[PDB]
Amino acid sequence: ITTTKPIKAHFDPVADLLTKINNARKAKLMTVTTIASKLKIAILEILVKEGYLANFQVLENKSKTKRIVTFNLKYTQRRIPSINGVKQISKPGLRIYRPFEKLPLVLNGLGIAIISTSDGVMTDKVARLKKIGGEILAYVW
Amino acid sequence: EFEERIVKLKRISKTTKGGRNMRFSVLVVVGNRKGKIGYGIAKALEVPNAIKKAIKAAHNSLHTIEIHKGSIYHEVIGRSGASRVLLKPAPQGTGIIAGGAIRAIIELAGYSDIYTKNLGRNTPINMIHATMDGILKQLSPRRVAILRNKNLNEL
Amino acid sequence: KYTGSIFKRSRRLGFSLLENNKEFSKGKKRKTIPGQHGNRFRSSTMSGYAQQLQEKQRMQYMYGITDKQFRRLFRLVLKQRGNLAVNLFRVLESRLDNIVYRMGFAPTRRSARQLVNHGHVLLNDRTVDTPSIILNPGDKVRLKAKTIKIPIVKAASESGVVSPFVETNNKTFEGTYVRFPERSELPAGINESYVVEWYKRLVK
Amino acid sequence: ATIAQLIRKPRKKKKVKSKSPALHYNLNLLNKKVTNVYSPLKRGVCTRVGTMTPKKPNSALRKYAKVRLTNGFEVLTYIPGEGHNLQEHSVTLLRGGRVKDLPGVRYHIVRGTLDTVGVEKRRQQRSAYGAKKPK
RNA sequence: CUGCCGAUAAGGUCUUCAAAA
RNA sequence: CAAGGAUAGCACCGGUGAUUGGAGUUAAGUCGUAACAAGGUACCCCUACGAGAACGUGGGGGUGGAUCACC
RNA sequence: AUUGGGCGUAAAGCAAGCGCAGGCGGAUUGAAAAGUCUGGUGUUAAAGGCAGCUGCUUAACAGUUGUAUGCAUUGGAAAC
RNA sequence: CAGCUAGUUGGUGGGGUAACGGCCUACCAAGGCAAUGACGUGUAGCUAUGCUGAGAAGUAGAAUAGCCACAAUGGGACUG
Ligand SMILES: [Mg+2]
Ligand SMILES: [Mg+2]
Ligand SMILES: [Mg+2]
Ligand SMILES: [Mg+2]
Ligand SMILES: [Mg+2]
Ligand SMILES: [Mg+2]
Ligand SMILES: [Mg+2]
Ligand SMILES: [Mg+2]
Ligand SMILES: [Mg+2]
Ligand SMILES: [Mg+2]
Ligand SMILES: [Mg+2]
Ligand SMILES: [Mg+2]
Ligand SMILES: [Mg+2]
Ligand SMILES: [Mg+2]
Ligand SMILES: [Mg+2]
Ligand SMILES: [Mg+2]
Ligand SMILES: [Mg+2]
Ligand SMILES: [Mg+2]
Ligand SMILES: [Mg+2]
Ligand SMILES: [Mg+2]
Ligand SMILES: [Mg+2]
Ligand SMILES: [Mg+2]
Ligand SMILES: [Mg+2]
Ligand SMILES: [Mg+2]
Repeated sequence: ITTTKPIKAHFDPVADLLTKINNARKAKLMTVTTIASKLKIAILEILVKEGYLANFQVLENKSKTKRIVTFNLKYTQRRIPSINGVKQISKPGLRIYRPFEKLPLVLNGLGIAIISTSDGVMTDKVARLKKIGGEILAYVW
Repeated sequence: EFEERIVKLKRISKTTKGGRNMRFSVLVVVGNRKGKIGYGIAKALEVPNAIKKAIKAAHNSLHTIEIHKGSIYHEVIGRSGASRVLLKPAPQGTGIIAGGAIRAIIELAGYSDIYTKNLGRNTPINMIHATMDGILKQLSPRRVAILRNKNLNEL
Repeated sequence: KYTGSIFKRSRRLGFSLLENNKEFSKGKKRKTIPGQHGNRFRSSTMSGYAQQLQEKQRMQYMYGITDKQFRRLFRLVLKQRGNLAVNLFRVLESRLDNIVYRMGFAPTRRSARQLVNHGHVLLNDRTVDTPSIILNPGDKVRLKAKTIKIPIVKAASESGVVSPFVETNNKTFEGTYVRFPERSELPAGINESYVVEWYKRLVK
Repeated sequence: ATIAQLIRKPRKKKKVKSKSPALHYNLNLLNKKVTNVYSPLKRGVCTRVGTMTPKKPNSALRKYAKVRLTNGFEVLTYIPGEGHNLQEHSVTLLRGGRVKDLPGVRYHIVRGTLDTVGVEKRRQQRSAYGAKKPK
């Protein structure tokens, strides 16, 4: 798949995506692109399994030196998004590490909390099921 | 049986060529205690006419309210100007722990157990505005089901 | 320790001790707030604090309680499991002197307190000297004996008029009780549940 | 501001000052040092009686007094009542307060305790002015 | 079509109220 | 070895002090009228000098300036 | 105002720049395991704290059993 | 409150202490701490805890309980 425009991204990998999703939701835009990193790919995979975005495709160049993921949002028929609000926890500077007893529940389980404990990014419900916690990336509801 | 309770009676006035035109303004909240509530602010030379017009305006604008087990489902912040009101789910038994304008809105809506906090100003119009914005942005656990392609909220 | 003008406080609020003996009376059938300033306008629209305090007094004047005792009992019942709206009603109605008047062995509530204070009552297996003991349904609060012959037993032994929540068992004076009082036996003199939140603000 | 900024320079809380400072200073006299120990009310001796005029709205003649406390602080204290027995040299037992009419006065003399007499011809709110129950 | 042109003692009312018809 | 005593000069802190500087607070004191309108000489900031006093003027800087105007 | 605030006109962006130390920081691979998470053991005196119960005429109170928090050591997890 | 520290930093042999040790001694050297706050000033017994707060925490270290220090002020030593 081809583009015409230069693709740039912020140095912080969680809030870069967070701005993209929130701005796309706010601007009613559907398709956006950014550079690919393994954390962003992993957070998007669990994100698409839970059903907040429709498709998420990561692509690579013909030289194998750069990869960019171009994702689209899952709008319903009336063109109101499925995402309502995004907020980041493990901000730069202040790294958020929480054990299981203080593992948050976002909107009584309606939203999902992204926690990368030991096996990559992982949802709050399965984190409670495994009774293991760790880094908390962002809140999405 | 749409009960109504005055939440504020201010005394506004303009200035003319000699004297002060004084008119009373009332903020009435009407609610059936089943999910319908509206607000109406009106001004008139006398309290009775002001009350009639305010109730008419309040009844013209009635919003729909959803209750879950008598309380609010998820924590929400209602914003209106510089007034920010925090609403919180409560266990069955605490009662309405609200006070003032927020307490009137919650009681007239039907909700029982409720944790509230006014984090901003003490202007009655903005407190009612903030409470209604917070309650109207609330998400049911079935609308997200149509969205998330889940199983009617099931884990 | 109590007021000696029960007519005055009962006439203002409007509700008597549930037989209207202090409201009917033999004179003037007065149903106005006492004092010279009783027949005026500006009647309704009492603020939430205003109506709550008037109503709070109603609950604690129906049973002869001091507010400090009220704070103690509320602190006791408050913490337990959850919406305990069935317990504190039983707790407030579990007063020993309250049960003896409802037992049908006293003409009035505060007169029963005098008999309780004077030692004319026995609990399940012990005596009673303090009119504040918290009872539990199941205790055979048998009546005394040296008091069945006093020149005031006549209306006392007429307990055939009795509330269903008390199985007095007269003659044998077994004096047990069960089947805790429903809201029906607690008439509209004081029937509200936002007094708990009022004390929630005042008492932690 | 920012986490790095606050770690270097933490948040310094604003201080709190009292309304009756002269009542919390104790002079030991054996060492002649003043320590800050709070005390509700304190005894003093008056030096100059007279009258002052209230600020703006009010208009009257209010009786002040320059009482020197057991410490070494001179405070102008209003005599709360109708009529006084102060005779330039007397002992008074000051309390806390702050009359809004006279600028500078922040203390009141407790009435009917020591040399100062009570306020007779009073049947209302006596417990505060100090008058024996009519009985 | 630009001359000149300064001051004004103190404190004060007035909204009682919608419960309702 | 050493508490203490005597002598000696620095260091830090406190109280007080003739006299003097400004400051706040004050129902109805005296001399002006500087600012708010184009406040009657547009205002304000920095700076230098001068004058009973507000303040005046010189230099630079701003519109947080009125009027004015265009089919 | 870490959780939990602001800096155009209300208090608050230094007159501007070159900038060391500090803070933050592109993508991928490997190792170690200092942070991070977890299991076991030791300890964190008793009274007090909360729950239940008993005993004082019930209470206040007393006793009774339960009830954490952190630190160190050891064994694993490898996403940041 | 920007420098402080000359037994202060280190070695050697010896002495002394229940014991290690500039704890002390003679010699040889010139180091040690300090902007991540030395040093100085002011203040204060510390802790388990008490009161308050939804919480994070604020506040006082009643009673009682642990540890330290003191016995008119300042030094020295015997007995054990
Ligand atoms: Mg005119
Ligand atoms: Mg002229
Ligand atoms: Mg003049
Ligand atoms: Mg002028
Ligand atoms: Mg002029
Ligand atoms: Mg001018
Ligand atoms: Mg002259
Ligand atoms: Mg000149
Ligand atoms: Mg000039
Ligand atoms: Mg100029
Ligand atoms: Mg310029
Ligand atoms: Mg602010
Ligand atoms: Mg400013
Ligand atoms: Mg600038
Ligand atoms: Mg500036
Ligand atoms: Mg640069
Ligand atoms: Mg650098
Ligand atoms: Mg990276
Ligand atoms: Mg313990
Ligand atoms: Mg105990
Ligand atoms: Mg050595
Ligand atoms: Mg708080
Ligand atoms: Mg102690
Ligand atoms: Mg002590």
